[PDB]
Amino acid sequence: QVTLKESGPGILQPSQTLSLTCSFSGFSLSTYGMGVGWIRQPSGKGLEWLAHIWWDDVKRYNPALKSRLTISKDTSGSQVFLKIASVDTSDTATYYCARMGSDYDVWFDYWGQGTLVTVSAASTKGPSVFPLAPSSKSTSGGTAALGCLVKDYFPEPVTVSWNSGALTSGVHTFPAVLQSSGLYSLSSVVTVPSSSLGTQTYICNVNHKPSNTKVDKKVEPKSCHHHHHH
Amino acid sequence: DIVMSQSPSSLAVSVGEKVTMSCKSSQSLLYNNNQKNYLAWYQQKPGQSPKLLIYWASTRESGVPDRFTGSGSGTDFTLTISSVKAEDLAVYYCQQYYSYPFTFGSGTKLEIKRADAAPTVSIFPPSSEQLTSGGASVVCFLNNFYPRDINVKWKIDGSERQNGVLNSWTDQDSKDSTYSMSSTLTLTKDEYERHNSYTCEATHKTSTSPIVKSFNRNEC
Ligand code: NA
Repeated sequence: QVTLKESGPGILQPSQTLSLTCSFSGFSLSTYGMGVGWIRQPSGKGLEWLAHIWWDDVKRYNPALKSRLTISKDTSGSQVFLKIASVDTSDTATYYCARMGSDYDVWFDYWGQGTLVTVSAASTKGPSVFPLAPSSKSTSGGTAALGCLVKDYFPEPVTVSWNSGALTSGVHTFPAVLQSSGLYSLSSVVTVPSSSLGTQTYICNVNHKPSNTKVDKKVEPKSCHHHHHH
Repeated sequence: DIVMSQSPSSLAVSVGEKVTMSCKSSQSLLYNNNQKNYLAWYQQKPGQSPKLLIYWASTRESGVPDRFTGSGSGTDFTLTISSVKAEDLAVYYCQQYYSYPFTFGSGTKLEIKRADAAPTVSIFPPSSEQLTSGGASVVCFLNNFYPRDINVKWKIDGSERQNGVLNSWTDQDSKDSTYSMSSTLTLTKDEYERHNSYTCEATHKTSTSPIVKSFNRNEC
């Protein structure tokens, strides 16, 4: 009945201005009783209300940032914008937009998926994608594991799907780990019937938007030959 | 500002248990004139945005299961789950909207307990493509185990290796309450090529004998 979707720059440098946009459907800020707010959440932390705006153009801001924030709505009624001036590392967070669940009260009934913003002077780097090939060594009972290693990228996030979204059961995409190099890495592993390895193609679709890196990597089985072994 | 204090910080329960969690505000959220409490509760599942559960302290949002009940008045509020389901693992947040600035509690993390389950173990040598690029990562994948705390041991030529290992766990499964994890040993290509046997072993509180996978470099 309602959708909201945040978009942002993915990464920006300290001192720059962050510009975020919320695009929504199923309601309009042209209509009585509608308002949208922004709430952020640093990784592993809690929620902080930032700002909100109503159909009548009244705006409210968190005093902890008020000087640096500007919220506005589009004339179409279908988007809201947030600017944060002079960003520093404390502004790295997931940013959510959400509709208020009342015409006058500030709880939030529908939320977007969030957009991650990393404040960093470090360079953008796209990942290498390496196959994790199934073999006897990834097979237990009648199930085989196979995957992709998504290595050495910055900033987060990457997305991984399998067979363009055709394969979803048994998929485990691990959270990224930031390595000492300043680069992230993760693997995505799926478990499938071992009997399927010969007839079913498996492709991991990796997207790293900050570097415009899109890779579709076919993961081919690699059985091992055991020398001098019955 | 109004400070919202949530307790306990975390709890773990089996499917079916009742749970209660508390939210206490530093001032009353009860508006004298209309006798309403200006309090909402949200549920945030792993990897998702928060979802509204309750507003006005006790009014349930459409589509929220009636096993969730909010109660309380003034400063002391409670969210009760009458009988928890496996899908309820989440961080639960309260929020006051009585006065500007609007503030949230620090959350209660709800996790699910289940019977011990041993992992299945899979191992992946470095890909030829990674080797061509100049690196060597050996990946060990532990699937569908419980509890979360599992010990992974790496051996190179029969000797325990701890340096250079990175571990990552998935969030708890919303259906079977298990975990999975990856353990990745990263070496230089030359270092990788200096050794033959690679072993990943998982030890848990299910068994005393480890679940193992091992390969020999070249022996393929
Ligand atoms: Na019960």
